Amino acid sequence: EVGYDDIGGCRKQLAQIKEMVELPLRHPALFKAIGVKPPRGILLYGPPGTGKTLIARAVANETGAFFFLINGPEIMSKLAGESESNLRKAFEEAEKNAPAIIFIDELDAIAPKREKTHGEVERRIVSQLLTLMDGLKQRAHVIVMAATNRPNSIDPALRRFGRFDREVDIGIPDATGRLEILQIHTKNMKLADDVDLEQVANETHGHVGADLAALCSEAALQAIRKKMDLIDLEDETIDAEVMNSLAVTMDDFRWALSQSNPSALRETVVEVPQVTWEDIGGLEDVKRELQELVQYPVEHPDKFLKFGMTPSKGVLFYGPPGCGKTLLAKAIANECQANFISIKGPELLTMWFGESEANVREIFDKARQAAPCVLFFDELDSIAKARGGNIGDGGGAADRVINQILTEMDGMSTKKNVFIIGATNRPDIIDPAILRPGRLDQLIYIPLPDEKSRVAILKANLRKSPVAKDVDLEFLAKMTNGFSGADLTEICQRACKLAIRESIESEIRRERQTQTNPSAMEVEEDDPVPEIRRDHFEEAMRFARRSVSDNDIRKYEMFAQTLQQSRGFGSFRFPS
Amino acid sequence: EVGYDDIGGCRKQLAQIKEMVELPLRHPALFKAIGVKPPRGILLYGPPGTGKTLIARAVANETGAFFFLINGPEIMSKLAGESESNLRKAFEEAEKNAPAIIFIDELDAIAPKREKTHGEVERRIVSQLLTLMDGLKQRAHVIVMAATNRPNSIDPALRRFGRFDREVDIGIPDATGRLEILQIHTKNMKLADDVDLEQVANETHGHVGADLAALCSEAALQAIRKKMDLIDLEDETIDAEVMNSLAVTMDDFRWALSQSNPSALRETVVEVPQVTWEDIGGLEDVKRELQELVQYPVEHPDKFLKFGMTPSKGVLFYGPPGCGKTLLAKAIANECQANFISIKGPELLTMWFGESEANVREIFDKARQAAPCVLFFDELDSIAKARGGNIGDGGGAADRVINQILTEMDGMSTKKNVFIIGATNRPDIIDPAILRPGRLDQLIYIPLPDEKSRVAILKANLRKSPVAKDVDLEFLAKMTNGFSGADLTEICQRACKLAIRESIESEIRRERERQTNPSAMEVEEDDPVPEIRRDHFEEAMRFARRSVSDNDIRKYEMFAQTLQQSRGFGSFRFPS
Amino acid sequence: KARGGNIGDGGGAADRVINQILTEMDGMSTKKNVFIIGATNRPDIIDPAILRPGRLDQLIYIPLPDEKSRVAILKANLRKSPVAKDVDLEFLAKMT
Ligand SMILES: Cc1cc(OCc2nnc(SC3CCCC3)n2-c2cccnc2)ccc1-c1ccc(S(C)(=O)=O)cc1
Ligand SMILES: Cc1cc(OCc2nnc(SC3CCCC3)n2-c2cccnc2)ccc1-c1ccc(S(C)(=O)=O)cc1
Ligand SMILES: Cc1cc(OCc2nnc(SC3CCCC3)n2-c2cccnc2)ccc1-c1ccc(S(C)(=O)=O)cc1
Ligand SMILES: Nc1ncnc2c1ncn2[C@@H]1O[C@H](COP(=O)(O)OP(=O)(O)O)[C@@H](O)[C@H]1O
Ligand SMILES: Nc1ncnc2c1ncn2[C@@H]1O[C@H](COP(=O)(O)OP(=O)(O)O)[C@@H](O)[C@H]1O
Repeated sequence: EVGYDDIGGCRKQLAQIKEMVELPLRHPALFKAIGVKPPRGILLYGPPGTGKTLIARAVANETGAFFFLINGPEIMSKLAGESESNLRKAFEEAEKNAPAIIFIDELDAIAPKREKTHGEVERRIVSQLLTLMDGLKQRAHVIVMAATNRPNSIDPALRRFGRFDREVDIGIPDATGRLEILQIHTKNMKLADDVDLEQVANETHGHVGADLAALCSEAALQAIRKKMDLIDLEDETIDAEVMNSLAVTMDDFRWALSQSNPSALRETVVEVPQVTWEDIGGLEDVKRELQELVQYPVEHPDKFLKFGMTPSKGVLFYGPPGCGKTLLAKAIANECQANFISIKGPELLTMWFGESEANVREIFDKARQAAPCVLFFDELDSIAKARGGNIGDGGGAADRVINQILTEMDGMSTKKNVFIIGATNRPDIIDPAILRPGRLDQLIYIPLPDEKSRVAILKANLRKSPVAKDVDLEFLAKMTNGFSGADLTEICQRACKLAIRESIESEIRRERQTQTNPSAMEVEEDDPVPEIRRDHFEEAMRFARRSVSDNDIRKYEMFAQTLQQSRGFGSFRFPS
Repeated sequence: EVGYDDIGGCRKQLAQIKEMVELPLRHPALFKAIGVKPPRGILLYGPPGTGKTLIARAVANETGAFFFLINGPEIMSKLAGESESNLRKAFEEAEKNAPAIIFIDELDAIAPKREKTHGEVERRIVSQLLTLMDGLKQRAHVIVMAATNRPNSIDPALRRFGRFDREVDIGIPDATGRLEILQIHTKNMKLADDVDLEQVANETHGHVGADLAALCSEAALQAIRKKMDLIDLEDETIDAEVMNSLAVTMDDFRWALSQSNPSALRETVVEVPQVTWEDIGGLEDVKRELQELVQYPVEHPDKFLKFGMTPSKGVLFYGPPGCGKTLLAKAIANECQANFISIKGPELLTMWFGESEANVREIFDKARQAAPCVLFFDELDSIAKARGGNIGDGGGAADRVINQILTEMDGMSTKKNVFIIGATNRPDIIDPAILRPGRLDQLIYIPLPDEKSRVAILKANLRKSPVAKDVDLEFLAKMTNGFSGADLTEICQRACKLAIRESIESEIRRERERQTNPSAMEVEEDDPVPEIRRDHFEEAMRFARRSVSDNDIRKYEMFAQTLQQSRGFGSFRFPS
Repeated sequence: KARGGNIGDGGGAADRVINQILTEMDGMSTKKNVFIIGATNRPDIIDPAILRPGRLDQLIYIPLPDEKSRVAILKANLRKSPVAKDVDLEFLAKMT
């Protein structure tokens, strides 16, 4: 049957559910001699196709509890006045086979009322379901798990104490989980040796477990269409050996990925960033300060408690564009192995234009659920720029979105895990309230990368590309007196583009030469340009440009010295 | 019966449906020995009258599957409490004749609930239909195909995994498909020799298959009214030979086209542009750069992958009005043979004035479905001009529509096929965020056409018109020192207008001459002006004008040198 | 501050929230128990109607802490933290 092996994604909420349900189910007799209330209901919510029903079935099988599935529309499709009988009989039958697990798939259909509550019979169904759910006499060990797309879609009374008192957001699987899902979905098709499922997994961003299964099936169907159809040898049952002779090639998977259309790309991603400190070449003072502020409270919470100091839970990065603030935030999140949530400027601008700031509440709740997390508000000054910056609106710096963010931060800190990081290229226009204590008070300045930092940035950008050892990278980094990280990335991309164009043009001509003059003996000399050379980099650097002018760096230096530690205490000595 | 031949339009989604359904139906026994999930449901959506039901019937006939048609209002018109019986019996009967295809025409009536979900019984019908659709036990091979005007009109739960997991947008047929539809609809009327169905097809923009059939029927009725009525010889059954003696003339088709009123002209067009590089006389550097950016990633994706470089998926054309940016985008789309979607400025202004930016999401989804596609945002600076440009609003360059476009682009790139092209005549006022990496960063400048380019533009404009060889075109192009493409088009149009007026006036007088003085022998000398002559072009050029002043060209030159590649690296050499 | 402060909106100091607060205060006093305390770092921009009799009329100015006040503030902030007796707090307060 289905078990933990079938449950893919390694998303680490299956472990939480296990810890939740073993003792109530794995050790049911224990609770008989101990006075404790187990989890009467667990609300699994997330994007559709994430395997919530699969997870519930696997838990039921691995714990031995009698699994009962109450399909939402199955009862809803039944005639009014007798569907209530179906729900009551389902609970009674689950009660009989104690311990039992009752799974309500698509719970947002039985009790969708969000206090709007249209209709008459559906109100009866929701109220009777409430009576049954609250009617659990704590006898036996029936655990009621329900599936819902979002927590707010179901009736709020279902979310109350004793009905569904604890919720788990399965969420979209990540690259590691996408790879494991691909492995589980590719185990009987005799996958080819060339295909590794790693490149596909990385390119598979935005898919869900159902999406991964559909992509694998589409690749298999492409393989079946490409071969074994030309022969057209078919019978009632295709020969096992004949079908096994085919191997799903990388090309088939690539085409399937091109024909994927993932079912929820837009959904926000809660993922441990893969970026590491290696990608950023320097910022040692900044790196150490970030390590302090974030890592120290958790690695050594006892020492923070000993001195009675509450660590700051907000940091605001300020600096010129393209210097690596987003990368620095990702790296700091990676070092602590905490989930990273990034709120770019377009999202804030959308909330501001639409006059919908309640999304800030939802974003903060999501960050709270995925703890430990690093809630990063990238380019937080976007709203101020949108309203102006030199003259702007007649009013002050306060705006709806920033006010909601401040309210959530003030109401935050309770969680002890969410850490707010803010990045802004225009510190002058940022609202001052953002910098007050209890908010993003720790201001960190990210300067233009140094020569060593520039070398590291070039190496990180060119790690994947084949770069000839002849081209000296230290010389190029030193040559770039004030290039930003974005400028270095542009130079590397232009060099790669030049190399790609030259290689394409050359092999194309070489193919004409064989077509025009068919050689008697075929002897390919391989690639005329196998790796990026000095001339490519020289031509690319010919177009190198400094995006960040020295005047805006001067303004940042002004603000930095606008956070000046006075000029009279530098020699402070105690009287002794 | 009906087959692929009957299915007209050559819109290339019938091929996709075929690839979808042969093996599940053409080779049903194969899936019995192989563990794979076929397509349980396919959602065909598009404008009404596009032949979705015809396509489903043709697929059922050509694959041998038992076709079952569940009309939307047929079940909806039945009494409440027994319509559910009709749906259940339809599925059972389709189950009996495995393999079978169940077609639900007008699905937006059985399950129209978009979470508004008015009424009581319709909720029962939608829920029971959901139970049946999700109740397919993967046994047998019943495939449920449904028709709907738009994907969002049907209940979202119908769009979920396992109910309708894959969708095909049949869309409006194109000129090639309009011609093929005309051929299929004109095969038993004994079409006349003069009528070719090619001119009618080109002039038939905006019609659907039903519209084409109606136009053909109207032309046939006009032919029947013009002749065979004067004789008035009628009986119980018109003689076949007498009716065959008539031939549908071009005039009848022209009148019918005048009396067409196509049923969805406004619907957005997804069509491979017919424009070619020949229409544009030059821009060789621009042509090669566009070829690189668009064509190279697809023609040689392997070489792009080898160097680990992700090609830019956005290009922003900037230049004076009338220089051919829209034509260049169409030509680049044509070379890659990818669908072209054009979003002109009026659409953006409508979305901005109406405060409805969710249309951007719909536009991007449509572009994603029609892959490979070139999503072109023509005259993207319209919103900035509407808000000002010299002083403008108090706020910055950010606006609702551009912000939504940025959000969609940031959430884009997943598809790997949609390519965004932006054209703007006012690069100074364009939002800077549009040019950031991951957006339309590749800025391409389209200058005023050169002498050779001007010659090519004149030839393209005058290709259709009869132009006498006496009028030298190179001299005219060289004479026009700074005329834009629009100016050259205006000159050609004015010359054609002068020729048309002269021809009309002359033949009109000549007809008086034959009415005033009836000649004894009729001998028409043909047309007094059969082709455009030197004098017509001289008179037209007399009114030639330069629309684009040199000051706005100076501003464009400023911006171009405002993207200056520095002034110190031009001699960069590596140390050796 | 949100509406401005130097130029602000074209209208006066009256705003919806302050007007509602004034209406509630005018309709208050019946309870005999609720006491309204208002804190503002920009007294110049505060609406004058707030200071009329029956409203927050008793204006109290909180000045920067004195040397003794600074010593007390330092002691309160450092009460929980383990502070060595060697570090003199009065000297630090006076130094600031
Ligand atoms: C002991 C303590 C821990 C704490 O929390 C620690 C923590 N855990 N997970 C996280 S989050 C995760 C880590 C990486 C990403 C984010 N954190 C945390 C807390 C603050 C800042 N960054 C992280 C808070 C406050 C206290 C205390 C300090 C003084 C006193 S007394 C009365 O003066 O003696 C009483 C209580
Ligand atoms: C190989 C690849 C192909 C691609 O896509 C190609 C593509 N197909 N259809 C289209 S669209 C159609 C074409 C005409 C109209 C539009 N495209 C496409 C892509 C980009 C720009 N224009 C077209 C993306 C990215 C990659 C890669 C690059 C580096 C690495 S690594 C880990 O550093 O080794 C991994 C993956
Ligand atoms: C006697 C009286 C008490 C009062 O209320 C007292 C009170 N109790 N709880 C509270 S509240 C709580 C205390 C701490 C937090 C808040 N208060 C109170 C009242 C005012 C200000 N602060 C507190 C009002 C008004 C009067 C009177 C004065 C003169 C006359 S005559 C006709 O000229 O002879 C008649 C009636
Ligand atoms: N991590 C996973 N491992 C194996 N199958 C998965 C996984 N995630 C999703 N699936 C697939 O998703 C299909 C249906 O999704 P489901 O489990 O019902 O979630 P939901 O009810 O939210 O749509 C399942 O048949 C299963 O094959
Ligand atoms: N490409 C085509 N080839 C032949 N007939 C077509 C075509 N497109 C539309 N039609 C006509 O459209 C008529 C009805 O349209 P239909 O197939 O039912 O689509 P829909 O259900 O979306 O309205 C059909 O009777 C058919 O004659």
